[PDB]
Amino acid sequence: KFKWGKLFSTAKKLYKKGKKLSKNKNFKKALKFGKQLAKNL
Repeated sequence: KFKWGKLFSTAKKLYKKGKKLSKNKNFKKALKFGKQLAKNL
């Protein structure tokens, strides 16, 4: 008797959004950012 669809929808949305927004040009920035950050060592 719980609204599982709420959590499922929310999570699913964030995931789909993140991916779609990731495959975009944002990937470049995200990549460089992480890379450089790890380069510091």
